[PDB]
Amino acid sequence: IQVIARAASIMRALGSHPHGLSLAAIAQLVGLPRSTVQRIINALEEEFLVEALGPAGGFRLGPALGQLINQAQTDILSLVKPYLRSLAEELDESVSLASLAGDKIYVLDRIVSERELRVVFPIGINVPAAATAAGKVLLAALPDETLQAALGEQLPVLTSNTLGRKALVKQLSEVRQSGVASDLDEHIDGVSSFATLLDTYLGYYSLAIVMPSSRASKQSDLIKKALLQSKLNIERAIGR
Amino acid sequence: QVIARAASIMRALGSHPHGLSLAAIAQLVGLPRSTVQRIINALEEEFLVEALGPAGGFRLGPALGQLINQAQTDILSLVKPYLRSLAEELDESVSLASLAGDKIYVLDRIVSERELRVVFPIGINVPAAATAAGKVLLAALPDETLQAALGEQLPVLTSNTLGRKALVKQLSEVRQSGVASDLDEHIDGVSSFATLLDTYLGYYSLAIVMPSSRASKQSDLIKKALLQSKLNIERAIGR
Amino acid sequence: IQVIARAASIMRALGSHPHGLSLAAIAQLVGLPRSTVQRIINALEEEFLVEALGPAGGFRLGPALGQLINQAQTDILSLVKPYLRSLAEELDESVSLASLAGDKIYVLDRIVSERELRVVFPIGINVPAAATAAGKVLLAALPDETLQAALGEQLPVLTSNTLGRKALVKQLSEVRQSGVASDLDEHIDGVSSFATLLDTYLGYYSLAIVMPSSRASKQSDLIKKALLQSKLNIERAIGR
Amino acid sequence: QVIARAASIMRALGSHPHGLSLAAIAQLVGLPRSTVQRIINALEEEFLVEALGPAGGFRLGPALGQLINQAQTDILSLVKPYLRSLAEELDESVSLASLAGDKIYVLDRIVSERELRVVFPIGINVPAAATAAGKVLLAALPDETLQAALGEQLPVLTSNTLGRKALVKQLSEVRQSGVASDLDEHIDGVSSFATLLDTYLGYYSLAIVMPSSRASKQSDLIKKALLQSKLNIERAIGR
DNA sequence: GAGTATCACATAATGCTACACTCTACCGCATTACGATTCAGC
DNA sequence: GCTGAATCGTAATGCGGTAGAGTGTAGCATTATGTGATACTCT
Ligand SMILES: [Os+3]
Ligand SMILES: [Os+3]
Repeated sequence: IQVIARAASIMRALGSHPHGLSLAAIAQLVGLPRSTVQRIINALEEEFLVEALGPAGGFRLGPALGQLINQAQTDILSLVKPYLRSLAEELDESVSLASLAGDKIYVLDRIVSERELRVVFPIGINVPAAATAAGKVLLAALPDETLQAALGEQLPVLTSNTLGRKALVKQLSEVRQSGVASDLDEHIDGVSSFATLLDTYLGYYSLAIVMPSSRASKQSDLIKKALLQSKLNIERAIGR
Repeated sequence: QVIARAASIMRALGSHPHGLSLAAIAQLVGLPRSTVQRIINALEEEFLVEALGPAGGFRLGPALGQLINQAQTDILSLVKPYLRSLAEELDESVSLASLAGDKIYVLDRIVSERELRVVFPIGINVPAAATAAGKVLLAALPDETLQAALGEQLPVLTSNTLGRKALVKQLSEVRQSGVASDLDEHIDGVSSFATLLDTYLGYYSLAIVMPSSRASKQSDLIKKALLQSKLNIERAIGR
Repeated sequence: IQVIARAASIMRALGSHPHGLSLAAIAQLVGLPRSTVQRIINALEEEFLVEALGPAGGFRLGPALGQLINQAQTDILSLVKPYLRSLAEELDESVSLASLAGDKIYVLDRIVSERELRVVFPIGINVPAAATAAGKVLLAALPDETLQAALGEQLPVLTSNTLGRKALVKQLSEVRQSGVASDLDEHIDGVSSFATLLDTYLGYYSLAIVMPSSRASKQSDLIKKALLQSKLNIERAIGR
Repeated sequence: QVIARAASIMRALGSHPHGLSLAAIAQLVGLPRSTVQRIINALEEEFLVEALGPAGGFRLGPALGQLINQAQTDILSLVKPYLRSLAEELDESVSLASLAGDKIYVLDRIVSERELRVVFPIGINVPAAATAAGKVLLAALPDETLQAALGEQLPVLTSNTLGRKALVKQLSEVRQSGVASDLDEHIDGVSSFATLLDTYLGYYSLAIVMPSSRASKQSDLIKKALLQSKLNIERAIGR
């Protein structure tokens, strides 16, 4: 139950240097004496959780891993839902997770709060990226290269607060300094949303709080710090 | 040496993807509930397993998946783009799969955004003797090894599944044409086509999996698409 | 624990004759002697679960009921989800509940099966009624009057199997004889769906199985009988 | 006389909409767990309560709601259409509410299909001293009873909520104009407007509840709509 | 530098056995609610 | 007639103790379990 923390640390090491590692290098990446690494590695190899890289110095990750993946340990739906319910429970504001498809984010899933003053929206609906905060965050994450493939010629305006390409980018340069994006009625009148980026081993996703700008004025600091905490949790559990 | 235990536990969980309880797990492996308990926690500490809600539940953890994008952050880190383009073109569900025993180890997939889609999880294991990717992966194998990989009555996952001789037959055809087909042999209603990827990194199979309603309609343009993709790829990693 | 079944039966009686009932009439609607009804009614009145209709003969339902409704015993979402999970668990085919809005049904909620060959669709999306089975069922439920307000002039075709107004109605006259509607690719190629009507105290809703026509050919009888059973269950628990 | 128990249980559940356990319930009422148990089942038999999933849970049952569409299948069975039309016209969330004590008993509602909507469950109880429907319902009340309905420091659910004199003031205005308004007095951000429904079936209030972003924009056209609806209705049930 | 075998020590894994917690079940005892009556006002 | 209300001797019925089939968790001896300096092997 405590030699395991060790073997795990080793797993991680081998995932950090997939090309192959000798037990020396392992002994360095973790403050565990050579011999210990020896024995542990042996056990792991025995259970096929690790492979020998030939007579040459090395031990890569084993097939057992793949042998084990089951009924989708890879579906950010069943993988993130827990944390969504968590956040939405903590704030009582509807939340959402969505991917990025060029210029439109895909509402992968959401949770609606049962407040008297609520904000409801579909799931599976393709919506404009530059328009929402989730979008914005998903957008900063992109390269200057693929950026323009999204911001194409002219942005389809949706209100009187929606932004143009000469102000959008302005914002964007900041969501790489703080990491949290914000849309104030820049999609729907009276509706604000606060998002942040989820850098998973599966990819990049958008996690946002969707709310009535009314309450949005009052609660800000707390909500941002929240989304950020949720970010660090999920990131620790499933990031890369 | 306790590791052995932890792992027997792992496997146990894996074999029942829907989830087990300390009780059930401890009955499946010959261990005491308290021991199981300590081990499960010892693993949940590392996201090697997951608690399954307030009611009784335990399943495998995320770390398990995380350590596979890392496992080979090579072939994935370069084939990913090609899979993207090819996934946008045909707009179907693309699958990069390697071979492990009589079943194919799916390294990566991209699901079509279409209404009627077809999914098969990352890693998901399906007998290579019934999926295109599988046939392809078998083709590129020593006439000596490929017989050993079939030392038992082949899987018969469906009705149109193949026999022994029947299989040995196509096994060459696919070597020649370079591609392989699957019509209602893995799952009644599904068809999948695949082409090899002779690379320096090994023998991988690039396949496309789709329903049958859209299969008969256009089988060729698919095969060609796949072949061009294969070419472009092997102009960067071939050997 | 068994005088309660009785008091309940009485509640029901009073809900069947909201204008007011004397204990005689109650004694008839349920095979329980006059005196018993006397006492029980008394207790109920005492807890405000029933009202006296004045010196004149009568006892209506009490305010306590309203005093009790809580956090929405009225939201077919949290009210039907159990039965959805039930059905989808039983068949492994994606299922759905949707309301009727004129000529478009509103996908209120669904459950997706994790089968290799799956059928996925949004939630909140407005889709054509005459096109889907859920629709069809929701449509039979309407009056010849409001019917035309839905079937307006010409139906927006979606494939080569979609029906026209001179064949639709043909079908419709039958979904009032069996109660279960069927759409075979009449919306999306390769996709069939089997629906039935849910006549709740909240209204009419559509409960359907959405599946790949492939499997749909094989499994039919069993699925229909299933949907029908689910129908009777939900109906017993929440119908009117 | 066991009924008393069952009902104390009911109330208990009601007071905690999120759900209780036999344990918790039995602690809230002075009853033994086993007794609670038997009673809970005795009610679940009648959908008067609901099991709340495999983990520990019990909440109120559907029958409770069912017995309200029946409770008064009159005013609902005739006002429903009007509420439909009026709900489609303004495209907002309409509310038919009656009065019970210092709070309004919502008989029916129809939620706007708009993105930013406002819901308040059927029956939901909110102090009439802060919602339009409430003000309206108070207006049509004996100058003798309406004082008794306010025998304590009025609810102060928000910031812009009203005082005693302050309230007694509007209480007449609404009698006159026939309508009543609510600006951030029930819930910061919400506004609601209401008109009475002097009927032979009693005094009901027809209201419309919406955010403030859309309130200031168009307050009048609303009031007028409501008034015409009221008229049409009371041309079929008025007195 | 790879990876491997050895062995004396006490650390660091074990699995008892008890807990807090769901909802459920049994099952004798006297407390409860039952229902043919009689009474009271319309 | 009907409303609904009040007695009152009977045993039936609703009680509530105390035990069970499940979750996951906590403490804590005892002794097996794994540990790591130092010395061995073969590019
Ligand atoms: Os498996
Ligand atoms: Os309440």
